[PDB]
Amino acid sequence: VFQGPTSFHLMQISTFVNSTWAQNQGSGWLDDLQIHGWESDSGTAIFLKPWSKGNFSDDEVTELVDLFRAYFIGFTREVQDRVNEFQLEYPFVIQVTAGCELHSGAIESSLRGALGGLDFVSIQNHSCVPAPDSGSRGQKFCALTTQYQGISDIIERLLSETCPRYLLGVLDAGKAELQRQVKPEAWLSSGPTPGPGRLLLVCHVSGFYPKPVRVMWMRGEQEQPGTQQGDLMPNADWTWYLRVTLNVAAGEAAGLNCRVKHSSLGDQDIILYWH
Amino acid sequence: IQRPPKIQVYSRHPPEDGKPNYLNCYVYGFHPPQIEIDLLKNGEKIKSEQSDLSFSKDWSFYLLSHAEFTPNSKDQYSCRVKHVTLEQPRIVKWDRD
Ligand SMILES: *[C@@H]1O[C@H](CO[C@@H]2O[C@@H](C)[C@@H](O)[C@@H](O)[C@@H]2O)[C@@H](O[C@@H]2O[C@H](CO)[C@@H](O[C@@H]3O[C@H](CO)[C@@H](O)[C@H](O[C@H]4O[C@H](CO)[C@@H](O)[C@H](O)[C@@H]4O)[C@@H]3O)[C@H](O)[C@H]2NC(C)=O)[C@H](O[C@@H]2O[C@@H](C)[C@@H](O)[C@@H](O)[C@@H]2O)[C@H]1NC(C)=O
Ligand SMILES: CCCCCCCC/C=C\CCCCCCCC(=O)O[C@@H](COC(=O)CCCCCCCCCCCCCCCCC)COP(=O)([O-])OCC[N+](C)(C)C
Ligand SMILES: *[C@@H]1O[C@H](CO)[C@@H](O)[C@H](O)[C@H]1NC(C)=O
Repeated sequence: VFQGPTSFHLMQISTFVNSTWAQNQGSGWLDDLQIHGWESDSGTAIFLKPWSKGNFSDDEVTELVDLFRAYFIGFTREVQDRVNEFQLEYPFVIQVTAGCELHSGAIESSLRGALGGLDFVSIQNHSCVPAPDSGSRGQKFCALTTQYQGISDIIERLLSETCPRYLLGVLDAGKAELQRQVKPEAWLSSGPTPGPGRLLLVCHVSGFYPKPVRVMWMRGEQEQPGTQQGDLMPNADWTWYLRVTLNVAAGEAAGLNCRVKHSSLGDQDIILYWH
Repeated sequence: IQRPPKIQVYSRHPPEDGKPNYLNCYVYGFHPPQIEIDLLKNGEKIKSEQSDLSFSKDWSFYLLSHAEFTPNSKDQYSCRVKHVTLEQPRIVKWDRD
């Protein structure tokens, strides 16, 4: 019943190709909605929305930016130097999310790290926990973070103090946009013929906001058990697109309808008849 | 671990011949992140814009590629994806239907 996003995350993608070539890509997100970009060369933030700074002062935003810029430079150097120690082999990808999340009531925070596309570590409550699969390399990394107490303290501050404050400020700042209701456009088509005498009936639903939606093939009142729920896919304008498909006999397609439920529609679902 | 890209192609609005619209190509579930995504008009490249790189809860990457197009009964549109896990560039055609 709470509308729009409930979490903020910094996101890091770091590619290590060889001893002399490494790339960082950074960004900031409210659930799956990008509100910050990051220019890697200069270490410059990009404020994608009028309310991207939430309730933070310019000086506080600038300090945080300076901090992230230094982090990328240091992170890169440290990994490069410890390639042998951690027996990493080129090419390799490190991924990191860090941020916090509302839970109906105390805000939860953590940093999660991945290596080779797999859970590597998570850092919470001034504690490093290596992922169960991470091995000695994981335990070694956590041991290492305790040699880096300054960096560890900065991160814990960011997680426990700064982030909860930022998340609450930014949900309020972007409230109008984050809780707007946008009605879906819906349409039906028939997809590639799947076999003799059968139709692929496709219900397309696009342009709705927020994300939760329920789309279902019906015959009168009975939900059709063959209904295939496609994955939510993004559009470029903070709405989503969904395909819901039904593989049905040709002489049975008559009387079917697609029922679209969405918060923007109140109790009145959109209905689309096949003929 | 290496994972092949999944590709879906779709229009922003209900397609209607001769009516300006947007074509979306969503490429996801892949690893590593290096990738080449091009939308195509009759097998040729049109100008598109590409979202910043991101990833899902399971660490797999995704990108949204999108461009202005005007559909009509004559022209074919597709999305072409180059990735280390693909022997040859994979083409997924816009199936309006
Ligand atoms: C950005 O917003 C943050 C989130 O605030 C909430 O959401 C915003 C949108 C707005 O609705 C606020 O009213 C909400 O609180 C701010 O952080 C919160 O600040 C408030 C203070 O305003 C904190 O609260 C206090 O908690 C104290 C801890 O014990 C209490 O002593 C205190 O209670 C007293 O005051 C209230 C009156 O408000 C009385 O009812 C009580 O009787 C009692 O006298 C407050 O309840 C809250 O903890 C903060 N929330 C979080 C998650 O950190 C933030 O404000 C800044 O940061 C905080 C930590 C303080 O240093 C503030 O002075 C400071 O301005 C904003 N951040 C920025 C940069 O502006
Ligand atoms: C608002 C815009 C959004 C931008 C997007 C940002 C994206 C960032 C994303 C995530 C990062 C979240 C935390 C950032 C906190 C800042 C850190 C900091 O304190 O910042 C530190 C970082 O240095 C480091 O040494 C980085 C530590 C990384 C250690 C990694 C080594 C491990 C190697 C082994 C590899 C194994 C696999 C690894 C798994 C991955 C696990 C991570 C330095 O400072 P500072 O005081 O000089 O400062 C002063 C400011 N100026 C200098 C600019 C003036
Ligand atoms: C590293 O990668 C770059 C291209 O990304 C290449 O030019 C260079 O020769 C490579 N090798 C070394 C040893 O730096």
